[PDB]
Amino acid sequence: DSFVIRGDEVRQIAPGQTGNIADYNYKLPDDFTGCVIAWNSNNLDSKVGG
Amino acid sequence: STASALGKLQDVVNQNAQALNTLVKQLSSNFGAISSVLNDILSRLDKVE
Repeated sequence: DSFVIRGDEVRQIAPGQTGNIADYNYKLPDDFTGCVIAWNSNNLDSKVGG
Repeated sequence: STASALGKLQDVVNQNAQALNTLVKQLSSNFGAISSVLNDILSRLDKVE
């Protein structure tokens, strides 16, 4: 499952997390098994005009 | 007239009562938790912790 997130909410992607995207957009199971990979894509996923 | 002649039965009853009472009282202990009430520690806290 792949997507893009605002920089600061990166630690909202964890089991039993509370936030804005953690509960309104994507919720992980409490007993999730697997891995999470996060990296920056500023040079492509950002625009000077936004 | 003379009391205290029935020490054995009174002792048995008192022992049972004390054991039950201390078992009940053990609920109020903290055991290293933050509180002895489940509802409050549930409400003030979050899920994974």
